[PDB]
Amino acid sequence: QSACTLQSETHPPLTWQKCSSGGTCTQQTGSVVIDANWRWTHATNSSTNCYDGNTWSSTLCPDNETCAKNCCLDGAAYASTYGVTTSGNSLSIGFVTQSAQKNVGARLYLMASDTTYQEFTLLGNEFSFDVDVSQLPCGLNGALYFVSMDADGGVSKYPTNTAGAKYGTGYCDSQCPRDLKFINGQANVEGWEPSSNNANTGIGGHGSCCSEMDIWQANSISEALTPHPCTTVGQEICEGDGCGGTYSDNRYGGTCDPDGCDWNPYRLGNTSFYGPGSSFTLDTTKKLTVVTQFETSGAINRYYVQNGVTFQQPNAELGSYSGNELNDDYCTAEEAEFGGSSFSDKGGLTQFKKATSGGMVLVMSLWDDYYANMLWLDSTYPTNETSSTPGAVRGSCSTSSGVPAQVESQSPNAKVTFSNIKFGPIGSTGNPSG
Amino acid sequence: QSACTLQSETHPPLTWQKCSSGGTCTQQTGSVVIDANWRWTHATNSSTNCYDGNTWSSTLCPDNETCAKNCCLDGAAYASTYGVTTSGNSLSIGFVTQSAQKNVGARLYLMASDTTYQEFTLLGNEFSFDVDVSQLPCGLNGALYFVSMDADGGVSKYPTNTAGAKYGTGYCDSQCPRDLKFINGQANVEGWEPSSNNANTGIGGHGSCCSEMDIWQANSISEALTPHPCTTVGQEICEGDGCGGTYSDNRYGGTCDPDGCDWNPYRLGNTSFYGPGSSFTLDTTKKLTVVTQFETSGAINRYYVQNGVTFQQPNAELGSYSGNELNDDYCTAEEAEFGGSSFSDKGGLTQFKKATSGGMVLVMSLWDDYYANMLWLDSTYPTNETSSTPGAVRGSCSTSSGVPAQVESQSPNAKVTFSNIKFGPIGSTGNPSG
Ligand SMILES: *[C@@H]1O[C@H](CO)[C@@H](O)[C@H](O)[C@H]1NC(C)=O
Ligand SMILES: *[C@@H]1O[C@H](CO)[C@@H](O)[C@H](O)[C@H]1NC(C)=O
Ligand SMILES: O[C@@H]1[C@@H](O)[C@H](O)OC[C@H]1O
Ligand SMILES: O[C@@H]1[C@@H](O)[C@H](O)OC[C@H]1O
Ligand SMILES: [Co+2]
Ligand SMILES: [Co+2]
Ligand SMILES: [Co+2]
Repeated sequence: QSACTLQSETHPPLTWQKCSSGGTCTQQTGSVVIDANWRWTHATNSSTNCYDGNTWSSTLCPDNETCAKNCCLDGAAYASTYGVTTSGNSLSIGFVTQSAQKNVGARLYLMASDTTYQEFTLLGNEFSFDVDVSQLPCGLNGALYFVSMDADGGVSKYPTNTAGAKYGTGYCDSQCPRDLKFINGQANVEGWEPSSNNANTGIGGHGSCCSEMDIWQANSISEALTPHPCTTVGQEICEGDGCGGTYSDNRYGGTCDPDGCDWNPYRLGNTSFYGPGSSFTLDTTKKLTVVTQFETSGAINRYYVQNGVTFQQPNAELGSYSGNELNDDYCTAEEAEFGGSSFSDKGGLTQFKKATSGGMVLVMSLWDDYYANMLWLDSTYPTNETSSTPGAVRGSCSTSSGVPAQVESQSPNAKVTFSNIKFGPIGSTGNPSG
Repeated sequence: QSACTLQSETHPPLTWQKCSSGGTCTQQTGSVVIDANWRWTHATNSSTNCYDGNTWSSTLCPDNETCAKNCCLDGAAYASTYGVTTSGNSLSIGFVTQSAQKNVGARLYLMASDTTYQEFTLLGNEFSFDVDVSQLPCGLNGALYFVSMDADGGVSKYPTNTAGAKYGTGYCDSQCPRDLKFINGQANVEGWEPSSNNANTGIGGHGSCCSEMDIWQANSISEALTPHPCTTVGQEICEGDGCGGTYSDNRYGGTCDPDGCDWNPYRLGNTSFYGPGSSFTLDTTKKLTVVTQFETSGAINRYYVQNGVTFQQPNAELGSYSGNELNDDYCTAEEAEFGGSSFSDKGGLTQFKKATSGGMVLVMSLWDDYYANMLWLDSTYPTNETSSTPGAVRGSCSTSSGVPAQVESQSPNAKVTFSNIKFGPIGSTGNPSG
């Protein structure tokens, strides 16, 4: 797609700290940009929609190439349309925003300049952020994660994409998502099937795969840390059900691991660590600090800070594994005890290390879940299982929770605030901000 | 040996913090006791010495068993004879102390009660302490480390030892030391050869081997972190040159690894990290905090704190290894690049994990080095090598430094202060002391 300017595009600014091994941190100035799927897509020379509701214009978009030639992405009113605001080092995302139309949620990327994404090399480094999840009930997810996206959003590879990172193009993740309206500078109208339960979405014949580091999938009830390897490290198109992932009838036939090696302290048995109020170790009614360290071995370490008290990731015992580091031994034990082979089939932490050794883009989002009602994060899943099934219970939410239309109606003012991002060598981010 | 009471034995008290994963720490009260080698050894029913200078009484001690039956260890005047003092959570050790005679240095163990050593299970936990090394010049070592000693000092195994932990019996380390006057409730007079260069020491026909975790071998110029595995984990006697270690003509024929997998930031190339004054990252003229974490994988992590600024162990690149965690990959790369096979011959970190999985005793000491002038820590070693030999340079001290008689004459008022010991689960020790 190209870019149009019926609405101007002004990326909300956002600062973050880059810290050094020598003990100081210095302020960086970036901004955030909304993913292209949230945007108005219209004809290049009029206001006629190329996509409307969950269907494409059959005349403007008869096939993927013609559609991309005829159509452009336009600018975003971040606060009034999308409920996205920033202040200094803080970003807030509202759940349901009413303007002329209803918008639900957002997916945002951190920029280096107004036309390029910021890339982070995670290996050997740590990433720290503060988060307020107090206003996230069952069925919502304020996610902060990384994906192996191109810094330009795909422009150099696909010259029929001229909109680029400035307009939030180029997304990929470990689900090989097929709901994207543009992939590789072509539309995804070919094979499009509108969603049965979502007025604004569908599934196309192509998907967009890459490595994904889920630092934070969370609400006020549950949280998880999850690497997802792929056999191709960076962004790559996939074909139909060959994609695998959430958007295909077969979850596992593709190049990415859609399940991941997840670490959820509740799921692993410590039901007292994280939740609302003073009966939990970390009180989710109040702001907390989350630090994630990528040691060169390929293992992942984690600690938290709240009211100046520090907590390592809680210890877990699973089969022959014991400890609080997310390493090969954990992931292998998890597959043995909870089931599955997707993580190891795709190469485990050794393959994942190829992603963190290269550049990945920071993503911050708020969403509800039209495919599985977020039950995989905060409830019992599958819902026929009981607590006697190892790993079935991931949180305290009812198995009836998180129906999107319900939570949209009941909790429209839900929101997440991410703040005080700090990045640098392991051991550096707790030192004074510049 | 038995115990005599011509001089009373009052262990200087010392407190330390035991911290919990839930974020609090509580004060523990222990004490310190001096190793039996520093003590007066005399006949049970008179003041006649069983050992004097560096030789044994041929009448009281004609063989190892008769010697132990005839002889006892007596009490220690900690401050006036040995230059050992405590205050609250702080311990100070002076280098040369003049009373009726000259004493040099001390080796002390932390006690649980007045008759038992405190045992720590390091695996899954971290150990934090503050140290002032400002008064330690080239050739001295204020060492803090752990060894796999019996809590009773060997009494239950060797009933001819009735003095026990109260009198500092039962020492062992990864050198299989043969300079000990009592091992396994017997004397070590059989095979005794007085030291050519030390008026107070010698080498006997037996040694005492066990696993050794050198958390801190250091002075104001250099510091090293070094695990040493043994094929028998806990305390075990050895026979003559079969002992291996520093005290045998053959270093390597025995059950312990006397070299270890050492991590010295200077040796690995960062000559700016640790030293006296403001030109180093950590200024050794001032107190610093040292934290050592034993992750369940068997790898060791390390960070430092000074004036509220936190520094991870510096990154090092050695062969194909890169990072700041002391793991199998580091130790293997170290052997490939610097030379040697002792660490891996004895089983590496997998064998060492058997020690940290069990109980180890805390040792705090100050010494000079009659065998190698501490050159292995703070100088170029062997002294014929240059900086073109990988790993030869370990510190900035002259290869002429650390002659014991010289440093004893020139720096008698040298000293080390260890303080604010805190121990608990990984991530717990930076929280408030109780
Ligand atoms: C030495 O290590 C410190 C701490 O990691 C680092 O800040 C400094 O840049 C290093 N210097 C060199 C020359 O490696
Ligand atoms: C949960 O984890 C916290 C932090 O490690 C720990 O303090 C608490 O005791 C744990 N509770 C249970 C039941 O495991
Ligand atoms: O959405 C994914 C879910 O379907 C899977 O089961 O667990 C990982 C999540 O990212
Ligand atoms: O004293 C030992 C030294 O001889 C060796 O070379 O390195 C390890 C030290 O403990
Ligand atoms: Co195709
Ligand atoms: Co590790
Ligand atoms: Co013998």
